[PDB]
Amino acid sequence: VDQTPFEEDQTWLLHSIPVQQLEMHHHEKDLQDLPFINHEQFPRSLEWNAP
Amino acid sequence: YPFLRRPHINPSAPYFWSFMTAKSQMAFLPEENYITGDWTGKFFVSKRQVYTLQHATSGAKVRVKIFEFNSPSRWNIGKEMNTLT
Amino acid sequence: SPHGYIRHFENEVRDLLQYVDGVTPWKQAQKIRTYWEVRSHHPMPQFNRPEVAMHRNTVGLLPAHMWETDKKTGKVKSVKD
Amino acid sequence: RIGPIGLEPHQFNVPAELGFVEQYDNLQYKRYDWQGWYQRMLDVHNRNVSLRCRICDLQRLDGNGVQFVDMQTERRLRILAQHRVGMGVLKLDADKYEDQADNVTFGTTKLSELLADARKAQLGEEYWPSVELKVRKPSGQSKAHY
Amino acid sequence: LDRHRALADSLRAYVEFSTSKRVEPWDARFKPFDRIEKDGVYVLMRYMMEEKLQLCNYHHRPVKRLFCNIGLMGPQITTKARWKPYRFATNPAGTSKAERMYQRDKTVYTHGHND
Amino acid sequence: VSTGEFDHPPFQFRQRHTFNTTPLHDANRFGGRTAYLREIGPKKQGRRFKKDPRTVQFNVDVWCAQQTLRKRWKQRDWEVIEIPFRLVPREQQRVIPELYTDIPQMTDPARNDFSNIRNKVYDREELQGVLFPAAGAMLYPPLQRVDKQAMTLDKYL
Amino acid sequence: FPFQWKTEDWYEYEVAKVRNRRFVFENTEEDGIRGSEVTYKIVLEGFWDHHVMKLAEDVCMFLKDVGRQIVEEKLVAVRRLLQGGAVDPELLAAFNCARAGPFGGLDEYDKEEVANFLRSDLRRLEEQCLSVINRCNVPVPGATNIYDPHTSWPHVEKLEPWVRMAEFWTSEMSTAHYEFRKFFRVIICKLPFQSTEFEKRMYDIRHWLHRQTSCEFHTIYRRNVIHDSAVFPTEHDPATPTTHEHHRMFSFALDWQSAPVNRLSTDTVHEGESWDAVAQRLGCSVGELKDANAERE
Amino acid sequence: GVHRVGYTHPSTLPVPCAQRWDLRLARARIFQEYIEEKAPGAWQLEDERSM
Amino acid sequence: QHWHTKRSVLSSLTNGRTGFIVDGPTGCGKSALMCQVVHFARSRNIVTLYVPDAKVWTHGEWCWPSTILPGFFDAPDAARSFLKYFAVANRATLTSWKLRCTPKDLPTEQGERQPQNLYELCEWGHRAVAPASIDRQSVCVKFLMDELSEEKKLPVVIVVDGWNLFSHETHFRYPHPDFLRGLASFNESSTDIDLYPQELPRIPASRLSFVRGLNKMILSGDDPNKFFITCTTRDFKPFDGISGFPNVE
Amino acid sequence: KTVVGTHQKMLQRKVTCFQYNQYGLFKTPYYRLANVDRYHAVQGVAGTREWVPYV
Amino acid sequence: NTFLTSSVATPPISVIRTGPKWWAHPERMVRQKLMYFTLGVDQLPLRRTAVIQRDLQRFHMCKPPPRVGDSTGYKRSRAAQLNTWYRRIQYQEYHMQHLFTRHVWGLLRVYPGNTTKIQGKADDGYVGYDSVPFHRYNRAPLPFPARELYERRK
RNA sequence: AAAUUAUAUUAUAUUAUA
Ligand SMILES: Nc1nc2c(ncn2[C@@H]2O[C@H](COP(=O)(O)OP(=O)(O)OP(=O)(O)O)[C@@H](O)[C@H]2O)c(=O)[nH]1
Ligand SMILES: [Mg+2]
Repeated sequence: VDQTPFEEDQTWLLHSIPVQQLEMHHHEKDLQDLPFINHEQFPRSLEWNAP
Repeated sequence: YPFLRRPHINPSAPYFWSFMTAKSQMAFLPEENYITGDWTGKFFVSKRQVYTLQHATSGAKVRVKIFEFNSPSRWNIGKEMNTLT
Repeated sequence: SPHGYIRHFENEVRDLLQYVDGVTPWKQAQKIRTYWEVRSHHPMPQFNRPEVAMHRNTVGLLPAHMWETDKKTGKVKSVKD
Repeated sequence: RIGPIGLEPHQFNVPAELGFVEQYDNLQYKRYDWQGWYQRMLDVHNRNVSLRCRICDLQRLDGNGVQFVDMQTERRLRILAQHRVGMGVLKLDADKYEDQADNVTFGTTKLSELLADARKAQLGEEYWPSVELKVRKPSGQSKAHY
Repeated sequence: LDRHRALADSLRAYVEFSTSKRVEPWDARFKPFDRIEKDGVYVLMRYMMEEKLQLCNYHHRPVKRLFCNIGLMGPQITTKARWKPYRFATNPAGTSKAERMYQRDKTVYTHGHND
Repeated sequence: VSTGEFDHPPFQFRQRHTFNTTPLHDANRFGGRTAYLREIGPKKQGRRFKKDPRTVQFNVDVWCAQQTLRKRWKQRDWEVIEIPFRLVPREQQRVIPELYTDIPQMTDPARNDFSNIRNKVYDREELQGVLFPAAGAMLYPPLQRVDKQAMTLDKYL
Repeated sequence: FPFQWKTEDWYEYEVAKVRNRRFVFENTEEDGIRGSEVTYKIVLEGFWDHHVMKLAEDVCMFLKDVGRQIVEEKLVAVRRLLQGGAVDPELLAAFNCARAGPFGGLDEYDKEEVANFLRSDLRRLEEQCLSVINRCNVPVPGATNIYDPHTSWPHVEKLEPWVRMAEFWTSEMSTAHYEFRKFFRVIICKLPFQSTEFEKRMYDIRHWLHRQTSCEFHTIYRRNVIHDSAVFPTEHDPATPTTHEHHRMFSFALDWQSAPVNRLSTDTVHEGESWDAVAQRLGCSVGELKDANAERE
Repeated sequence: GVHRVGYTHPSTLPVPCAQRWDLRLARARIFQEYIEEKAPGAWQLEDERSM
Repeated sequence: QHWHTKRSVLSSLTNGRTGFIVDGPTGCGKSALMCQVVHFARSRNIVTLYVPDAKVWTHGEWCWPSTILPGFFDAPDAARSFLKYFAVANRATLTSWKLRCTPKDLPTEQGERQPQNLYELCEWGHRAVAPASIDRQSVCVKFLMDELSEEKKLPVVIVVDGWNLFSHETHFRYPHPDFLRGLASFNESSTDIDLYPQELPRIPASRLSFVRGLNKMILSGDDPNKFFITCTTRDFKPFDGISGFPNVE
Repeated sequence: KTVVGTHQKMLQRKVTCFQYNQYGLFKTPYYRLANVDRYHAVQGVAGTREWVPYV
Repeated sequence: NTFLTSSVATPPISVIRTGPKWWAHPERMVRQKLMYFTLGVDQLPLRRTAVIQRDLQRFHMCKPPPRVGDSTGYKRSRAAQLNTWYRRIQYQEYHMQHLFTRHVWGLLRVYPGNTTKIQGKADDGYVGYDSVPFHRYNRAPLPFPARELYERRK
């Protein structure tokens, strides 16, 4: 039993969905600390295409 | 300063089990509520040990870094030592 | 040697689970309890949170015999040990 | 062109590309007592092996005379490899092991497993993948009879 | 000795808050709730949603969820009609005063969840 | 192109309900979804997240994604039925690539049908022989299509 | 004209163009500068943009004279292979390997047809070795454009520099903005054959590079892959199918074996079994069973 | 709305064809894909800042 | 206006259909042409049905189930306004409209006359005290659509602004069955109407008694008398791939 | 599919007993002591202008 | 109206000093014209305000030339005479907007913000659901629920 | 007594009293 994505605004609003409270996490962007302590191991170019 | 990254880290009735406590009840007690290995005895226990039934039942010594818990009761059972002080 | 994510460690997870089941007795693993198993000894272990189902809290949920209340104000005036 | 060649009728020859990175330092980490772990870091960071194959190269005749990848085989390969197929080229980036030899072994194994799963469309029509049609709701002319 | 009875008193105040009846959380000034009690929404609350509103004790979240699930006047009701604020819908049934928001006991620590 | 609000207003002095100025947490903003994040007064874990910019920006991004999802799903007058390859019409007898795999494929450039196959929607009344072989009673009526060559009011007759 | 489109097609175009960035087949069997057999990319990095630009003139002139000498060594061999040669019996056995051909049954190629398939491939080597040699004789120092693939071999392709700025105090007084930066030129060498003599000469560029200027190497070569239909067979679905419960968390280690599955290549003959009865039980032909067991009569 | 997700075997259809769920199961067998049971169908939210 | 003489001409005009539907982009002369043809029809003394906005029926304030039609629904306020305004528009011909299939034992308060005309029927319907008008409009719309379907000699032009809202689902949804089932308490009754919202299947327009009578006149071929000169509306909100929140000012 | 029910709960209790028995297991997050300078003794804060991430 | 909070009053010179930002914003001035056009009312002080600020924004980037000196104060006083003339027409439209909007809000059964007067319904400043429990300047306690300025049946 | 240097914009503050 599953639910479809809603079509009205009041069902999205009144649904008990918690908000973000603590620090958010990403599974690959947690080695890099924050966008201000964006860590780079090697100085490869941002347009570097892997062969 | 970044959000909630300070290295040096309250009564509430509807948020009793959910404020400065574990999110789920399925999870087990932390590491300080159990004996890891061979110990000579600790001078004080950590602040994250959950007050269990045997804390108020036996009552040998409760030393929290100080703090002396000599008044045992059952309203503290299920809660860590942070909100008890 | 695998590298990166834990999904690439197939044999290492198997060897770790086999070693953990090998060294650990069951008479030690009985003593570890969950949070609700400790909270069951509290006089009021269960109540609804005010986010979803706050109206479903009933008057039978209180441990009213474990305290002494005031008759005029209605507040709790004493607690039982 | 290196690689083994299969002459048995149960061995198909796939001409495929392999992309990989070689990197050796020559300025500061050329030699000293750090040189070992820095070279290992450069090698394990360059552990990616990109194995690429055109689907048009897979549409040849096998050793038994039947075509290797037909239309329904191509559809099942496109559905089983969703984002790994792009612009008519099946590409697999093997990053699992630290060495590139074990990575190209794992990539060859995964390519053969994907090909063996996609070849099931030649067994029958019950392995042909279903076409997903966006069938409309009943129209207003049909809803007028409600 | 005082913290245990204070926590017990706060939990008792929270449960008696959860039990007692509230005022109507909708604003009677804004449409569709502005209409007379003999026509419109107050008809449909009288014959279909009467026991459902009487059982939930007129808290704003179950009343708004029952108005969402009743379907015969959504989805425009919970968005277009203005509702009373969170501290104003907190007030108990039959208040008829704005001082009653500040008349309640503040010694408990229910975070605004007492009568 | 859309002219709705996406970003959150920044943090500054406490605004007042004046001309060209709304308070930072108002019930008019974001459908009142700032009611979760507001403080009515003019515990640190419940007070610090209401003032963080990344937290409130992530929350309004989630709410705008919910609005985009409900408006994309309210557009749907169809549903996806898994139909076998034999009974499908001639435009779908080809190798259809996955989403974001190839160039957006035209339907039929030879038959002068230049449109995306992924946006094609087929009528239910034309597939009753495929979707309903077990009924045999023609559950949906045939679609009446107008005669384009008939002299009607549109052609001054 | 003018360009007006649906927004859903524009949303689908812009995601498909970025996800298919490196979905490219470099070594294709084709004409000039697009088509090749191996592709070498030498990514040079240095601290100054004129340092990498002057290095990319030093390496491209080096790989032009070396690469012309190697392709001339291959062109002098291809023109001997086109004058005449004897067909390899292992090459002839590779064409007559399939059971059924395109025309039904065994397609028996003779030494005329197999040498015809070898001649038509060596004619492509001459048209592709002359394409590299003619582009190695063009860049005179009077008129040199090493950034164009139609003009010079090898050509240099631009790459975006890596730039990373730092925001730090100069004291709470002021903020300084200094940026680390290094610049990149890549060199694309497309050869229509695999040469280890060139790969050896390409790897030793690292020993005479410029000051504080390093490099990394990319190699995209063609390699034959065998899909064995006996190690990885195409079989029916099982009677009891798999469900989502076989794909739980930690079902990658406790539910599934690694590919491939071990299938037994040895069996034991039972009591009343014959040559036609074992082959029925193993699902093979009787003559195919005796060929695997030619020791036992 | 709230519904139960259906499955039709190819032996039940008048014309048999490979479904998409067993193709998903085959893809999860090949690439060792974790299938989350408690993933709700209503929560399909794209990262619209990037997409 | 004289259809029985030019019946083959009107059949050739509509290509045998019951009427015309006018479509185009938004902001064209659709509703303006609907008011123009209502002017043309009522200036020539023809009985004219005018729904000036279909979004008061389908996208209305509230939905109520039909009193005498099982499984059908009603928009009560739009029906009261329609039964008022159509009666005061066509009083000239509705007073001469004799009731053919109408019961004469209608519920009637003290001092009120039983309706003998169709104008008297709509005056019985819309002129009432709340909440008796809520069921009086249902009975009046049912018997008005019944009385319309029997007249085969008087031409009745029916003009609807926004027929595309009468051809798909009205924005009301069906109520949750726990509302009608009955509850003792909320804690142990296996229900979630107070905990979580959910979207039930949406009510189509054919389940409204007004559009039921309209589709009954449309689909049944025994009515060569009703000319449906209607149009569509494209008044909907824009959506171009993304959507933030609408600024309220 | 192989390990379900009591075997899974017993295995979770046994791995919890194994996890708690490791004296000195590094469970500290990385950002708590990622602001250590090597040339001088001044302590900065990661996330502010008192620290640069590359050098 | 959905803005029911307590508000802060502003002097009319600070409103018109915003210019093209809020006061003579072209989207706002258009929907003020639709209010007057609906009532069958000529938009003459609004058209007077738009024609002034259309030309005022046209030269607002030019620098004024330095005046070397005049014997009498006549060209300086004429430039100040037209300057205070333009403020008084914009003061009239500032009153004409607040006059008609409070008159339309009494017709559409629209409840205004806190301490806002509607001439037909609430002669005093209407207050509903304020943070202060009493009336801020009438010194009267507020009842629960809020005061209804209109009848019930919509 | 002129030329204008003038920034200008809007908001906040305290043991009410614990
Ligand atoms: N007087 C008059 N006005 C017209 C005429 N044609 C168009 N208009 C104007 O065009 C505008 C559009 O009128 P509508 O018919 O309601 O627009 P629409 O095509 O229905 O647009 P949607 O409601 O979104 O479907 C009206 O406001 C009229 O002012 C006409 O023939 N006569
Ligand atoms: Mg219109």
